[PDB]
Amino acid sequence: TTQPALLRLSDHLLANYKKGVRPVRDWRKPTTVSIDVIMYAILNVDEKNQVLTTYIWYRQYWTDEFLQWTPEDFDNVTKLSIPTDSIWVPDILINEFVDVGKSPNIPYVYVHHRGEVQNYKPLQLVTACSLDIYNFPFDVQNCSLTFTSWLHTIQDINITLWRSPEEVRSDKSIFINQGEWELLEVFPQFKEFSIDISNSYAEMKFYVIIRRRPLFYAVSLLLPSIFLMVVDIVGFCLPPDSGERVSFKITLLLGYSVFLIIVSDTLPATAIGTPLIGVYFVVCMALLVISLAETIFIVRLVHKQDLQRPVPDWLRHLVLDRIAWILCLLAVRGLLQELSSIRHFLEKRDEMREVARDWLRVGYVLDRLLFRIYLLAVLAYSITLVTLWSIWHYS
Amino acid sequence: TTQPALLRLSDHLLANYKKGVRPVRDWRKPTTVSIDVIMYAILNVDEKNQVLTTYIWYRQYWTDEFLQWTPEDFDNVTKLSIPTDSIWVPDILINEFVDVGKSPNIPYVYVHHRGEVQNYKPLQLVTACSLDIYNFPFDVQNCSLTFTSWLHTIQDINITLWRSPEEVRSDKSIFINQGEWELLEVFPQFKEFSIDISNSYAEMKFYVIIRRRPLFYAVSLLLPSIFLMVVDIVGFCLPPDSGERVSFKITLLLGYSVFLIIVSDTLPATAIGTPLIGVYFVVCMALLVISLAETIFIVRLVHKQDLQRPVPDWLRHLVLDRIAWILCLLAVRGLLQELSSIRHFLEKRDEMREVARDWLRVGYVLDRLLFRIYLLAVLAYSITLVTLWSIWHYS
Amino acid sequence: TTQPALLRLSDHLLANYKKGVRPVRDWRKPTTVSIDVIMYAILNVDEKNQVLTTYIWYRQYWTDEFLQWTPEDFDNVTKLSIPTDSIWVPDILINEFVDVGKSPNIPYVYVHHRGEVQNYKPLQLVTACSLDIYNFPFDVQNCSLTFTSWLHTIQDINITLWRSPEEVRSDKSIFINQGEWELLEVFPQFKEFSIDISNSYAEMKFYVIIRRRPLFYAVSLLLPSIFLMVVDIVGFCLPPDSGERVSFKITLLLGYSVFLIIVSDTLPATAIGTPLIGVYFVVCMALLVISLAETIFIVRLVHKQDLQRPVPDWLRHLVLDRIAWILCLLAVRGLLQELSSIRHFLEKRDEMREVARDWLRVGYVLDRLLFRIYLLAVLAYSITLVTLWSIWHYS
Amino acid sequence: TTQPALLRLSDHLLANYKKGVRPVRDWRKPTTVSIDVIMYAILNVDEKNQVLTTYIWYRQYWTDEFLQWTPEDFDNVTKLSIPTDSIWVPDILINEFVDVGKSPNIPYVYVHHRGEVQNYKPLQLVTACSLDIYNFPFDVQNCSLTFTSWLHTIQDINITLWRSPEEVRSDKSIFINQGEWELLEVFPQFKEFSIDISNSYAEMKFYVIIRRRPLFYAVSLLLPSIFLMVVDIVGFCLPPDSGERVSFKITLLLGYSVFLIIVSDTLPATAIGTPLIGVYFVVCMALLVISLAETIFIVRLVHKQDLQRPVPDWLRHLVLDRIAWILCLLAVRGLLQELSSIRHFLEKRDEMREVARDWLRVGYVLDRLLFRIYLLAVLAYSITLVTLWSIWHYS
Amino acid sequence: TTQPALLRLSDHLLANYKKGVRPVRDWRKPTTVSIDVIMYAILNVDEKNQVLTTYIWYRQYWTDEFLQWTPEDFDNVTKLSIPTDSIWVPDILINEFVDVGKSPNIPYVYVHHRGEVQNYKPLQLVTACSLDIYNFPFDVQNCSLTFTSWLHTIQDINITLWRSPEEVRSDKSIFINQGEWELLEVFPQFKEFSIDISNSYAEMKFYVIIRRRPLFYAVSLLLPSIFLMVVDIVGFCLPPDSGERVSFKITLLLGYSVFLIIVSDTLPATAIGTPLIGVYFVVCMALLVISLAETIFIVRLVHKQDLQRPVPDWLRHLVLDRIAWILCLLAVRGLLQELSSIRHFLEKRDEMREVARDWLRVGYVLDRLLFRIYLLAVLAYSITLVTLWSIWHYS
Ligand SMILES: *[C@@H]1O[C@H](CO)[C@@H](O)[C@H](O)[C@H]1NC(C)=O
Ligand SMILES: *[C@@H]1O[C@H](CO)[C@@H](O)[C@H](O)[C@H]1NC(C)=O
Ligand SMILES: *[C@@H]1O[C@H](CO)[C@@H](O)[C@H](O)[C@H]1NC(C)=O
Ligand SMILES: *[C@@H]1O[C@H](CO)[C@@H](O)[C@H](O)[C@H]1NC(C)=O
Ligand SMILES: *[C@@H]1O[C@H](CO)[C@@H](O)[C@H](O)[C@H]1NC(C)=O
Repeated sequence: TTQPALLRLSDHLLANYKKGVRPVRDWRKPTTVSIDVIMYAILNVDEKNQVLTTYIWYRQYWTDEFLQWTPEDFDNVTKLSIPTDSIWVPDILINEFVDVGKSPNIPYVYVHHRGEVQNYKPLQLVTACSLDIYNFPFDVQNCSLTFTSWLHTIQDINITLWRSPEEVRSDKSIFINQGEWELLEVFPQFKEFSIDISNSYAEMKFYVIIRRRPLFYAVSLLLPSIFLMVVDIVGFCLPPDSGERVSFKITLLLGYSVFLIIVSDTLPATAIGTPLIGVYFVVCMALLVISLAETIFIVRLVHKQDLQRPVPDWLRHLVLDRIAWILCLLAVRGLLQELSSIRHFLEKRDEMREVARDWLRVGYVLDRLLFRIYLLAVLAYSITLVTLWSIWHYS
Repeated sequence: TTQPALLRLSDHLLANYKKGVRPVRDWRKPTTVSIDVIMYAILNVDEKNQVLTTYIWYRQYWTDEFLQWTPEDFDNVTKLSIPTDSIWVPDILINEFVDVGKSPNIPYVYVHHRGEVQNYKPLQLVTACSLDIYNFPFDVQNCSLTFTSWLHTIQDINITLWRSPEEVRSDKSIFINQGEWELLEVFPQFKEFSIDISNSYAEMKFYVIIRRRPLFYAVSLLLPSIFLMVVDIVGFCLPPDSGERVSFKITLLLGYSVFLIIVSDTLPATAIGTPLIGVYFVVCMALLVISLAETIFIVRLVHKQDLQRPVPDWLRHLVLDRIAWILCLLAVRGLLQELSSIRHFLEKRDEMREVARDWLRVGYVLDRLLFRIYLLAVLAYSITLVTLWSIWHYS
Repeated sequence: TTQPALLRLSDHLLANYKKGVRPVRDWRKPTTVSIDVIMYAILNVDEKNQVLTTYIWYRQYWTDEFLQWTPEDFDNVTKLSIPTDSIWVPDILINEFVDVGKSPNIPYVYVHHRGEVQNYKPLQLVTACSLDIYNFPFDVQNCSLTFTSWLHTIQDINITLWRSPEEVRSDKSIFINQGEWELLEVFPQFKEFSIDISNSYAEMKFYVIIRRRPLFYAVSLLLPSIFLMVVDIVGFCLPPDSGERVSFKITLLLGYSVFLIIVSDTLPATAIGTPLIGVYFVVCMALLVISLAETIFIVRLVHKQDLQRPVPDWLRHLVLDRIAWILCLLAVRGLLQELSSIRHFLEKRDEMREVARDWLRVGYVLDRLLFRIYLLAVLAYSITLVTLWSIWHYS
Repeated sequence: TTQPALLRLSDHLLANYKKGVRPVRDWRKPTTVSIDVIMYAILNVDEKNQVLTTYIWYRQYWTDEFLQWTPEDFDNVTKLSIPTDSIWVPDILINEFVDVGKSPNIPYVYVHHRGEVQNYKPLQLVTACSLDIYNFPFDVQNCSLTFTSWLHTIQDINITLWRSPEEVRSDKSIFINQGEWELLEVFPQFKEFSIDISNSYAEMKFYVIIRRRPLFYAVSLLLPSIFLMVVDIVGFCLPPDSGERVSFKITLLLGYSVFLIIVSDTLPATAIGTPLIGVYFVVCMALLVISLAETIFIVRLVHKQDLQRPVPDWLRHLVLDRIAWILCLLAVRGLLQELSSIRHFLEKRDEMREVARDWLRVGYVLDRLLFRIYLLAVLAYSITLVTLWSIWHYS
Repeated sequence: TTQPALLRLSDHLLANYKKGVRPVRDWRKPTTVSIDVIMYAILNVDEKNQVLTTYIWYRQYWTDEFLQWTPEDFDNVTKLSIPTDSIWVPDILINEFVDVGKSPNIPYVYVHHRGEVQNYKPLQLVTACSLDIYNFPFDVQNCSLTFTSWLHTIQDINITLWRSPEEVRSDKSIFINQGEWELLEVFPQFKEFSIDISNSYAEMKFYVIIRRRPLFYAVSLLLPSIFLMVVDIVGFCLPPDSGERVSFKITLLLGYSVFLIIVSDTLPATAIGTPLIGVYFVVCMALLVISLAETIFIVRLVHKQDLQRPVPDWLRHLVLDRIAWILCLLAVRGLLQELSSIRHFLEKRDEMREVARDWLRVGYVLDRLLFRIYLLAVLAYSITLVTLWSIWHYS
């Protein structure tokens, strides 16, 4: 006729059409829907709430048996666009959502002459998947997205795949590499789900496996620790009898304590998780306690409290074994008694000074030996940590 | 006829159908709705606002007397799917909500040939239930969800249970165990509610009882306290006459004060609640005050202010009772007077030195005794705390 | 007829019915709406924004002159349920709202045979009312909720009360007592409001008077202050010539300064408000300044700078009035000159030592007197504060 | 007729009425809309985002040429209420909005017999206006709200004023005075806006001028500064040779540095703004640096390093000009040589003591002079600041 | 006819009009849409989320072949306004959005007699574009906005430009210059996009290039660093044997450490980014470590531990090369032996004092030399930094 073809085709197709009925001529034949998903970015990964926010492009197609026409008529039209609200649409959802998707509405769909109906839409998904932070900097996380019909059983709707699963898992075409997380793979799988023995449903589960870039957090956590390790080393270099060594040690301990306290609230959030970063912190913690205890012991040994002479049993071997063995390095009577009083006073003063000499020397030797032992221990621990990092990196 | 069965059945059912009228042939017969709920996860538990955010799967069914047909006709169809907006739907809500549920819309329901109508939907519930944190790490919380019709009375709508209450309370089939909270049970109950003496309503109350995992918070709260207890012990080991003991004690007190101040804002929020964690903090608080007072007293006794000799009454028993009892461990006259001047000066200097000797020894003995007493007290308190934790754990 | 009664009654009532017209046969007769409100909980009280978030159950009724029928017909039906969107509904709002209510939609209302139309709905109200925190822990707050028609004047719609105002103000049936705030009363009042001399409106103002529970904040604010008051007392007990007293005082002052700085941002928010808690803080502030000034003065008096002897005018009464009055407590010539040199040197050394004696004793006496005065002042201030708290509590 | 008048009038008016067409008989005549706005409260002023959140009551009117009727008919009805969605409504918006208004929908409007159509609605406006904080405590801010038609040009719609601009700017009838900001005026203006040379539009710009109450922030910023100024004064009162003066000064500097650091993030947010509060802080900053430098210089001059005698050139005038000028205030030979050894030793010791005497006295005099100079400088600065505050206050 | 023209024109145009069909007489001819965008403000730039929030004014036009009429009829009307929902509207979106735009709805569009249809609307865009902070204060950022049809291919819809691209990039007519960011340019480009080899699409990409104002952050980051550099200088001026130098250095180090820790969380957020501000911080970090090490070494050399005399090999050149070379600056026997005892004691005391003399002088000379070297190094570093800033500024 003289009417435009795209008008009369739509008039013929949409005439006496019911959108509330499943478009099958036989009710015993299920409606097959084929879907696929392409990842766009990882918006957010919240560990304290275990919430994954992501952006996907999702397209699906199915067959409508009431939307067929002869191509020879209506001016050779193979396909056209039809409003979404005027046709039947399956209710495909995800079981893992926790927030309603704030996605825009697409008001048009393709309709072909064979009954093929296709739908494209973006989806902002806020789902909940379990997150493990046992190795927090180097964690690899899998999350599940389960597409299924919320109401219809497997006797009415199953879900298939638009493309082969081999090429779906290795698309990575439009993913945003810049960010905190890096996508590894998206593995699809089909399953039959049934809580009851009564009804059965068909589900398509996508396992999204992603990895976290550790470049920033590793250095941001390791730099101040080794930095104050060096500061502690120059604190050891100090003399023990100055008296400010204890204040220096407690000031450094306060600084690192407040640093770790205000750091440990940000990254750690999982109740069941226990990262080895805490083990590293506890080891450093203990090394600082040993340092403080050694400093206190040396200060107590060096300090003067009118103490007695060094007891010989240790002394006859201690000074000997730290050189070339381990560390290579009438009026006259009254006048005489009167002057003897001052002589005795100065003699006992000199004896006290000599005792202080010997105790100070012993304390210095012990401080040197303990400093050497601590330095060797720190070097060994640093070597172990760096070789563990290397054996991770080489893989 | 030649028309498809699923089309003509829907046309016959939805013809001259009013969705604004209760579907009963007799107005004196109430409409019975049977509901059930399955828990999916505990999204959030806010104590400062007393807000519970949870995710449930809720399904209900009822009977429609205007949606019946003969199975022999319309090609043997026992049941079909009908749009939700084209039929009457009861207004079942929860009295405890504080935020509108951001749940998606399910546009289809099942309709059977006997008038059976079923509805499935997910619900994100943000309700308000009282929370008690008297024993915060080991708290067990019950919350109430009251499903009822907001307008219709018991003469029109009651609520029943789809399944037996015995199997409802022990489902736990799809609950997410990973998280902060662990679900214990969901007990259902039916009640008649009436504020006025005028109208009566039927309500279904679900008591959700859940438990909190204490593994993280307990250690995160107990570790720094005992850690600085050890640091305080090495502070006690110090000599009292060094002069830096008071600075060390006040620095440790400042550190633990700022730590507790910046910790006590996060977890404690309830105005009426008073956890025993505060009691533990106050006991440690007092133990630190006793420690500081003992240190100040020892410093005051040890310090030199040109004080007099130790008064004998205490001295004749104090030094004796701390060994093997408790702690086992002319020109000539002018010259003579001139030299006697220096002799007297040095004699009084030696007397001052001896007095300082004796006072220092007394202070050292007292410091040792108080250190022993403090150590025994700390060990006893630690034993009591650990045995209380054990008697909780064994239950 | 054979048609079901609930169907034909609705068909007769809703036939040729216009929902956009006020349902009055005479346009000169205003439509009377009777409303009432029941409080459920106090969700939030924000002082920095002066925002009150609350939850109410609100029900209203009016008369529709186009919804009447004979009870004898339609099978003895006195009342039924009708969709809300198919009938005229007045636009009753609150003038004080600042956020749109996120309340669910109730799609049904009661309709009686006399034209009685009733509506029930919950309302989450986010309004703005002035808050005064002059006595912040013990504040009693009134807020206003003004229900009125936004467009219709008093010639069309007034608002009445469903129940007597005597029983409305003392309902408190479903209020949640657990929380931060406690409800006292809800007083209703009717008023005529008119900005212009042109149009007049009818308004129903509910004054909600509530009270705040002070059990938590009072102790949480008073505990650390008195705690460090005790710590300051043990700091006073210290000797003045030790040299670490000034460091102790400034460390305590820094601790309380940082504590008050990080506390004063949370609770105080009102610009015009000035709580007496700030007055208490300022008084403690000044007492600490007096303490520091006394410590500095005593240290300056005690310290040795090769100063001269104590000037007699004060000394002849100062030491006397602090005991039993207030505080009860040739070769020979060369040799002689040579030895006289040492004699003079030791004599002047002894004179310096005696001067240091006397100045130290004077400083100790002054320190004791000032410590007694400070202790009496603190005890008096504590007595005044506790008796003020008691005279508030007894009321 | 016997039909109710309010029903038949609405039936006659709404019959064959098109709401999608501008209601003019001649297309060349523009439609005039008269609007006005009344301010209710200032909800929020965000400086870091430059966002103004406010609440207004907005009413407008226009003329509809298809809604006229004879008053003599339909029972003397001059005006009625009509649903908003059934009539044409102009699209008047604000160009400055950044967030969609969360305002409720008013479903009724007045219609008069002359075609007068009136509309009332509340509006929660979240707009963006430039904020200047050059004088942050005493800033007066103007913001612009531009009402205009988003699509229609000036050939179709202009905007006029309901009332005279003289009485609009001085309404202030329902404004909430309690809060942070105080409203000064609302000045209206009419303008023609055109980006292109093609189309022209009519706009109504309201300039809202408001003022900020400075009572809280001024005292909250000035109190701790002067407080620690007093504490610094008592620090100056200390002796210079005690050795704890440097620690006191650095502790006070650390306290004020951390205070200013944790304060400067809250109020200052504008990148281009530079308040004079920063100038005050920098001046105090420098005064503290001068204080620390003076303390270090005095400590260096006073300290003992076995230094030599005070060089006479300064000494002969320095001590003189600070009193009453500025500051008013054989065997015998062996024995003789042997004793001469001790005599020389004690003589050189006495010489060192005398040199220390003189250097200590010089340091004390210099410290007193610098303390006087610093006190005079602080008093002058305080006088200047208080007289600047007074000359602002008197205006 | 006597009917109003604007009514009958709309009746003729909207009669039997289908809004669900593409308005083309021939299905082989694509529909061309011409769009343009004008920037209004940069609302937000979030680096941790890489989110750009902006406000644009967007207008588009196309041709409708079913909306044509003869101008001679309907009273000379060239154009009119038509509701948006009654006509076909293309689905043009942006691929980069992450949040649904909260923009208001414009319910009217222009329709001309030639089929020209125009649409104007504001858009609040929340998109995701990569942000690089390698030079954070002086960063220039490009972001992409890709307008395309979400469903229709290039065989149905392409996108053109309303204006020439030369004048689009340099509009900057209504942009808000006040703020954090400054707009540089908006470059448009047309592209054909196709993931598959199957379908092709037309896209219009706008590259928005903007710049950040560095005036605030630069000074706010450089001021405290140089400030405490000056404080460190006055710390160097101190004597080394006082004993409080180490405490001063560690207090300053603690202050700058806590400052940098609480600053480094705000601005730095990108994982892959590494600003040179961190390099500046690390250089200052190292300079402070060198300062502390020098102070510790000088303190260790100066301190007295009853050490021996200065070993001559260094001493014979060290003191010489730092002046005018680099730094210009019977009874008798018993009595004799008795007195010889005191003579020997005082001789050895004098020898110890002389040794302490020499070691103190050597330490003072070394401290002066290291202070000079450190001052020269700091001056050189400051010169390098200021000349780098100058060579950036001149460009
Ligand atoms: C739906 O598809 C699955 C595999 O994709 C298949 O196993 C199942 O049999 C299909 N459903 C029916 C009813 O055949
Ligand atoms: C509704 O059910 C309850 C128990 O589920 C029952 O007690 C009540 O009688 C029922 N309602 C009516 C009107 O019978
Ligand atoms: C509406 O009610 C008030 C009191 O509730 C009454 O004073 C007023 O007269 C009533 N309105 C009319 C038009 O009578
Ligand atoms: C609209 O009003 C303005 C002043 O309010 C006037 O200048 C303008 O001419 C009016 N529009 C027309 C088309 O006359
Ligand atoms: C759409 O426009 C582009 C350039 O704007 C042009 O290259 C393309 O050919 C056009 N589409 C068709 C179908 O011609």
